[PDB]
Amino acid sequence: YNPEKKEMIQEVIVEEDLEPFEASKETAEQFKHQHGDKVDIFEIPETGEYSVKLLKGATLYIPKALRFDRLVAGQIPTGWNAKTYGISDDIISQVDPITLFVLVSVVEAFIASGITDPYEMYKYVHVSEVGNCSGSGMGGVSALRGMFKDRFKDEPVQNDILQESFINTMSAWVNMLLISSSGPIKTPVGACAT
Amino acid sequence: ITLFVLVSVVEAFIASGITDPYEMYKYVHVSEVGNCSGSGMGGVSALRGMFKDRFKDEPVQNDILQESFINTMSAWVNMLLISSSGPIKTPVGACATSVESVDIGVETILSGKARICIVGGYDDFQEEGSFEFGNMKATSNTLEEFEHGRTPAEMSRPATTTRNGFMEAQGAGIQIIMQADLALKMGVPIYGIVAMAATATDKIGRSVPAPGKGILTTAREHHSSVKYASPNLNMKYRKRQL
Amino acid sequence: DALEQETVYRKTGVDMDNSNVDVVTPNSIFI
Amino acid sequence: DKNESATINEMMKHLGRSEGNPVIGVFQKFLTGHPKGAAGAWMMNGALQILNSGIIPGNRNADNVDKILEQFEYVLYPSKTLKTDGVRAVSITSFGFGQKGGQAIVVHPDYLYGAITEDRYNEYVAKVSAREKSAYKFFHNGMIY
Amino acid sequence: GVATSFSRKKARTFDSSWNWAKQSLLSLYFEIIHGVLKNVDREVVSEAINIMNRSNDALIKFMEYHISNTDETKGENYQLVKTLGEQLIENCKQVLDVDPVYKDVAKPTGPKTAIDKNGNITYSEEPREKVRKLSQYVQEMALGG
Amino acid sequence: TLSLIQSYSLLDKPDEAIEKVFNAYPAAREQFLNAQDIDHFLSMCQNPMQKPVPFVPVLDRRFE
Amino acid sequence: MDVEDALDKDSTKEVASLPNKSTISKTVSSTIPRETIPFLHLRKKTPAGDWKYDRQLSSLFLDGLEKAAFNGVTFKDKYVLITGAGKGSIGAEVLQGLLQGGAKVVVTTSRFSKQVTDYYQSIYAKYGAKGSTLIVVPFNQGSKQDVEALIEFIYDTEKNGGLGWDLDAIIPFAAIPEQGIELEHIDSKSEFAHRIMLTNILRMMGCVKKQKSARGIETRPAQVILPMSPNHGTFGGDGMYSESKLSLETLFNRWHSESWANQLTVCGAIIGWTRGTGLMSANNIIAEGIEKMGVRTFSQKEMAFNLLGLLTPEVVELCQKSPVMADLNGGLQFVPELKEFTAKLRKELVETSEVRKAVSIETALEHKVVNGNSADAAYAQVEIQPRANIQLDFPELKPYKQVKQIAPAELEGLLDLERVIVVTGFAEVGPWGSARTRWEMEAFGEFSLEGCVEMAWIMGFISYHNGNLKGRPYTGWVDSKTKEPVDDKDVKAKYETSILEHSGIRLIEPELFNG
Amino acid sequence: EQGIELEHIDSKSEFAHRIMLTNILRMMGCVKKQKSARGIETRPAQVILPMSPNHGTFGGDGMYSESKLSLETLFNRWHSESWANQLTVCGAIIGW
Repeated sequence: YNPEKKEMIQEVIVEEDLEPFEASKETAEQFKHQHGDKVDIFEIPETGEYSVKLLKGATLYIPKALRFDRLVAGQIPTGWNAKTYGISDDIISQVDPITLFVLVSVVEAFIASGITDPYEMYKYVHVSEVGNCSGSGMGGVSALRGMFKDRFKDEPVQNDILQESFINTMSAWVNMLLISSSGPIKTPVGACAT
Repeated sequence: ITLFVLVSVVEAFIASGITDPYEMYKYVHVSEVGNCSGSGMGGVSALRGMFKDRFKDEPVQNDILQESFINTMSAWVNMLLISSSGPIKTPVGACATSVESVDIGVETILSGKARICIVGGYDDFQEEGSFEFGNMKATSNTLEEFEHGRTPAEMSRPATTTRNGFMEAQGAGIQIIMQADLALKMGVPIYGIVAMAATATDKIGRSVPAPGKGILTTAREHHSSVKYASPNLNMKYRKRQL
Repeated sequence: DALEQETVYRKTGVDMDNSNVDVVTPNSIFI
Repeated sequence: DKNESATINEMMKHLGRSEGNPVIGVFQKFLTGHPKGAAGAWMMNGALQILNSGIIPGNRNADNVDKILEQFEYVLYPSKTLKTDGVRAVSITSFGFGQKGGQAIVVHPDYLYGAITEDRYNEYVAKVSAREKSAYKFFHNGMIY
Repeated sequence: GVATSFSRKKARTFDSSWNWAKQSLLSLYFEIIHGVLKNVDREVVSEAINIMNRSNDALIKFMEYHISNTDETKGENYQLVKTLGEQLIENCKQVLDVDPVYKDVAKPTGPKTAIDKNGNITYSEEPREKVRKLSQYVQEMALGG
Repeated sequence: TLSLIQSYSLLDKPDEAIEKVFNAYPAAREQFLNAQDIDHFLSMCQNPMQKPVPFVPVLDRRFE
Repeated sequence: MDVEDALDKDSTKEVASLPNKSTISKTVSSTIPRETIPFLHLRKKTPAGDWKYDRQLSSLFLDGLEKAAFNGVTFKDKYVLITGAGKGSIGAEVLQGLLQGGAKVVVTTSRFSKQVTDYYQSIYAKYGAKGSTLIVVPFNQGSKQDVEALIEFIYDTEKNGGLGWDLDAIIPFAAIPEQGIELEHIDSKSEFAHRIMLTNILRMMGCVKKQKSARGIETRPAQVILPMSPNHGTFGGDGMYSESKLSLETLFNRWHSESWANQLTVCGAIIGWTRGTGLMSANNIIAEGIEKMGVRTFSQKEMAFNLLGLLTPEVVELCQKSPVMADLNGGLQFVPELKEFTAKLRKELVETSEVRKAVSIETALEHKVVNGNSADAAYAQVEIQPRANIQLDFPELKPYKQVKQIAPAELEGLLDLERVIVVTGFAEVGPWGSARTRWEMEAFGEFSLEGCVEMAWIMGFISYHNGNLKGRPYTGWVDSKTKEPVDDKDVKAKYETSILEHSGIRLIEPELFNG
Repeated sequence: EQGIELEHIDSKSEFAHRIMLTNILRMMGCVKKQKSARGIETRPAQVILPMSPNHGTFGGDGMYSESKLSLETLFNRWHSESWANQLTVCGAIIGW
């Protein structure tokens, strides 16, 4: 994301028939179901790939670039990585980096509390008496880019991206990796006063 | 999504016999009326605005972001009907939102920070939702259901041998909760008593949507020393002590 | 207004299951 | 449905329910689907209406119960609506994505009125009567206009 | 006519008899309580047979709780359901570890074609002479005519 | 069901005619007018094939 | 003795004598008078090749049936295929019995839908004993392929997606009606029915034999209950009904002469008169008249019992020695010229009906003219249509003494009422509209007058109108589209159908979610 | 039909049965209509039915017996239907 260079598309109308391009059987049929009369598809006999003649009157999206005006933000310093704190790669790729913020913050807080092993809490306190009342204003923002935008672009996105969009799941990953509590969980939304 | 809530809120006050919500302030100070309603996703159609509809350079209202926020539904309620200055605790509990909402709503009143609380849950159904529920293979696979000769009405079949995936739905539920004392003075209908409301995490897992047995901790009690009856259960005992 | 209301009143004035006919029985055919 | 049946059973077992008194399970989602957010609230609405009627709606979509669920003694799975003489307390249990357990207990409202006097109750009744007529007017008014 | 209808996947199965026993017992239980089904009815015989067929230990336990915890004093109907109940228990205790049974206990009826004063044709199934139980059916079949 | 006022001649003993209706429908004694029936009551006051109403039912434009 | 019951005076004491086994010393076989043939009887083949009444066989049969009425019959570990067991059929009444005795049964339907699913669901929920199971499959008797696949689907292992069963009984009752089709009018319908009523049944018996011979199962034959007619073309207009039902009698000879005697047995059921449901299904009117010739007609439940009689372990043994023909006909053999006598009993009822009708017509007109429109137009009462009084369903508040019985008395002034949480008001917006509407659908499964009206109002089908409606001042409901007046009576007929389609769980309608 | 028992009943069997029963009925069907058309009520054609006495005594004959037994219905339908004036039945039980 370069705020001087914002990807956006316009709905336009094809004036004159395009030149054919190659695509898989599955892919071609997806075009045909969309455009119907305004596209033709043909088996290329040798390969088994399909030609796509997009025709006059078809609908296209052409990228363009908005010049936006808010160029500055308070940003977590360059080279910050969940790797350096001790989070493993299997966890990073699966999860919205918003959670990575929390996990590090949680661990360091227990260190600031002098609690090295969170299980130490259960020497004094029953499993049902450990709560996580952390919350967000928007939550899994990067997961939503998955859902609404990245799916629409048919880019490869992880199936369970929806669960990372949920606000409470950050608190869950905390309990799912560190805490093992069976105590309460009350996840508030307060956009600014969360 | 808010339209769902507003109607639900009004009809609830009608079910409470409160026609003018200002009537509440005959009995109760402005700072003692809470809204602990919440959602799992919230302004889903606003997000279609943000991520998709902007990207397509379709005309979208500037402030679409504020409708994306979960708490703002509860805000519009207070901004159109209530005029309270009392607490507002908006929970996320994706599926168990409403229960969490009730728990908090109670806890707001047990402090005495509120005397009356608006409570319940709401969520909408949209394009990207169903697809992602589809990709988590959580909803009922309709094509497989048609292959099994099933009809729409019988596609949601809990505790069934042939159960496979849920049926996604839209809508909103609102309840109104009060101090019994206040309820009796106001002469409002009383539908029941909220005895207990609690929430419960589970354990170390590596699967998010997998449900756990955590909530058993509503039923925790010790049993090494159960030979003789406890007087603490006996109302006779408790009464005399009062 | 009464002239308008009077005006507008004058522009109105195979089943192989034996559920229907029980033909396992000799009597159900027509007999 | 396996997990939820299991946890309620273990609650009933640990607390020493009399052998042969199962809790009766209503599955509202069969008719209403999963309003994922509003799940508990509809179940809440349902539970209340069950208390003030003594009526238990069965799961009409339950053609056949999973053989697995036989092992849970203390749980009952109705199909048709059961018209009873009264219901005392209703358990509400919702299970959320990302380990979100929740249980609500809702109790028949007449249990409240026991704890006050004849006078305050008779005072209450007269004002609820006053609510009811006023409420009926405004609703049907607001409906038709 | 000769078109394919059968597929494997459309096959609905029904096996959860253990669950229906409690429900059908519970339905019957409240039907007596509201005075829908009385002593005299043939329904209360036929329904019993189905419950006796579906007898296992759990089903006794279920019946033992709900019958032994009625108050006879509140209504005439509550006395009746206890008396029926206690008896219904004792039967199910014997039929345990015994093969279930096809017994038909339906009133044997004959045809009656009635023509009224206005010449309207009415058909109704009417109780016959001397044949009020399938005991007396088999004799009649044997004795010919 | 069928009417309890078969002919309007039964109204000639009006006290007994009222009681007969409100014994079959006790709810009607303990409930405000439905707004539907309010408007129907006011529309029947304007019925011209009828000696005009000897009271004022409502304050509106038509009060004069 | 004639056994004394407690039935229709005190059914608490005939609930007491259900487990009690009754042992009777004098069998009903000795009750059979000589020179007289019983109504129900078996038949034995003569060297000539015809089927005479046999004393000995029938005796054994009726004894089993006597024992069925008292102690009853078990169907535990009996695997049954049955066809043509639709709603209000003998098949369905037989099905009821099988489940009641704890049989494991595959039922075959034609009109596989929701309504039919729920019906068979209802049956297993009422009659299904311990160890009993019921399977419903959609099925076409007409199709070869369906027959071969179905039999494979029963006998194939659970691990390859089958049942892994082995059938003990086949009841191929499925067939279709042929009315007003004489010899000349025989066509498509006739041949197709015959394919159902003979060929595929043979192929079905074909299929089961092969699948049993495959697994080397030589000692577990399935009993085929053949629906026989005694009236082999005595009636006419039945098309190829008779031909089908007579051709089945070949099985009584092929069982001896072919190599499938160890895998199947034949039990031919000559079915007599069975009265259907309790309405004027065209033949029930004359039943009475037929019984006055010393004939006996059967109820559905009675005929079912008779057919369930053919699955008693005694007659099971007979099938496994000799073919068994079962004359379950109440002596319709012995009434001569059965077609002519039928039509005479129709006539004398129609005649008597017509004369008393035409008299009733004239005595209306010859009373009309005398009294004009003064004692025939002043006889009409005034009927009242109900309208929607939607209630808010506020909790009924009992008097104080009817609260103090419920709560224990010690509770008075015990609780802090500032620390008790109480639900005061609740509502929802759902696929079933408001909390009220949802509840009715949840609990009752059908809307009240109040339900429909509310739903129609919500769904923008009706809206209230006050003022000038086409000149005439109107007060009441109005169709939101046509601006036509509507009354609350009509709402059910006009809208409910449209409401149930576009409410609750249904196909996604793109209008509600922006295309 | 040779060496075709119950299990081996298929295409051949059904087709033969269509020849040996159905079409013969339809043939008797056809002649009735064409005679009733021209108002010929007094000139019946005599149908000589080939009968077998060995109705499945032998086996391996497939749907032979079923065909030959089904023809015996005509001896009852002649009484009970309206084609007695256009056809007559003469069942020939043929020996060796």
